[PDB]
Amino acid sequence: KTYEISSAEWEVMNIIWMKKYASANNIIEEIQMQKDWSPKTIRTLITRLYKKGFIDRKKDNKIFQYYSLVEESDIKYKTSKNFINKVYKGGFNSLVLNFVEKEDLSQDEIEELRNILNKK
Amino acid sequence: MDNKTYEISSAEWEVMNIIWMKKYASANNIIEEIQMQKDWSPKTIRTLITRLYKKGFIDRKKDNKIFQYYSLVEESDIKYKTSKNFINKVYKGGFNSLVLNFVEKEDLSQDEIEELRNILNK
Ligand SMILES: [Cl-]
Repeated sequence: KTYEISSAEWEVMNIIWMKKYASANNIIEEIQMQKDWSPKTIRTLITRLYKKGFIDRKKDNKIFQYYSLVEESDIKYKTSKNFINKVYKGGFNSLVLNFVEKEDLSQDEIEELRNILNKK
Repeated sequence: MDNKTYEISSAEWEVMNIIWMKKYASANNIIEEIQMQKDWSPKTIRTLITRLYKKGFIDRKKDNKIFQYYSLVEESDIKYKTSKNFINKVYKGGFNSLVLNFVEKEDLSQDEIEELRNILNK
């Protein structure tokens, strides 16, 4: 639907959804805080996501600024659903049992998650 | 110096979940189980078994004159790690974010909800 998307694309997309509008050079800067990717490798991620229809762009200055054409929450939920079907036999509850049985969740985190369920 | 880290493809997960369910399974046991749900060939399936063996995820003992495959990886550990990477890739690292987006979007009757409450509290 909001179709396939690779690990490195998730990173570009995440920067865009958080910043709302971002230039190439912005994306390169943030990406490069945690990744040793060259500008060309990054610029090619922007190019594909633009071609695939995931993001678009306005020309503020003579400078292109990219923005999402995909709803963040929709593509993340769909992705999570493919993932849960792939790994955990199609059960979200299995995922949570696994996580909880294994992380040493702090009381604040426990409470937050309670607050999340209790919101209907 | 630990062995090379690998990702597991969707079709490798189908194989590994059969291995974990059966504890010990031959190539023929796996082929048959897989074919019940999927139209993949014997060659295809043996290719997945071979890839997982080469990757270190599974090994084999010869009972009778027949290879029997078993996991080298604890199921809950590997699925947790896989979940953590996936949360770090998609959700900025917030498990809370994944749970949130999933409650905002599924239609959950409150008996789905409760077993989650009890996964928390218990
Ligand atoms: Cl699209």
